[PDB]
Amino acid sequence: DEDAVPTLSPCRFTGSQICHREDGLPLAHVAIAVEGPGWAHPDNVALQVANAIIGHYDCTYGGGAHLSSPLASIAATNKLCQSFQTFNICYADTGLLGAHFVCDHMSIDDMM
Amino acid sequence: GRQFGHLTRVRHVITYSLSPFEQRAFPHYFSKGIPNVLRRTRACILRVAPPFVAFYLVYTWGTQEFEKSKRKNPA
Repeated sequence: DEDAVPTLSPCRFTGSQICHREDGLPLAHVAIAVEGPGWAHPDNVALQVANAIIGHYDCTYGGGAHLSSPLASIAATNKLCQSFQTFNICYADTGLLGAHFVCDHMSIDDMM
Repeated sequence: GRQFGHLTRVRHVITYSLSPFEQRAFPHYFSKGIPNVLRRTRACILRVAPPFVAFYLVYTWGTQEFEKSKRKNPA
């Protein structure tokens, strides 16, 4: 031990966009998130509950129209995606909270 | 017509952007700003300016000839 043992410095969350346009690939991938609090924070539980309500979807799920989650349900009936998943990624004092989806070029807007 | 998603084919182009709430609306406004307007001016004077002075001149001469004409010495 002794000298040469540093801690972790906080990481500024920015909030921006990176778009890698590539019309050669057949389905678009999009990932959007706000800054979450870190591992320690008590409120990761309420976030996970809300995320669960939104849930996830995939084109192989049985139950389309009748799924509880309105996103899932509207996505299945209107065929707005191939898959989507909410997430709550945790790091020291920060995190990414949001969702990721995969869809046809003409469905990115409705999906968002 | 038109729409988005049916415009044209684009590949291999990344676009980094930043939220409007994280950047300034007027970065080097006077610093980079004024040099640019001077540069834009240089680029265009020789194409915009001349026609106009030709009129400016034709205007002042045209007025002088007219007013000086309604006067007369002998005969």
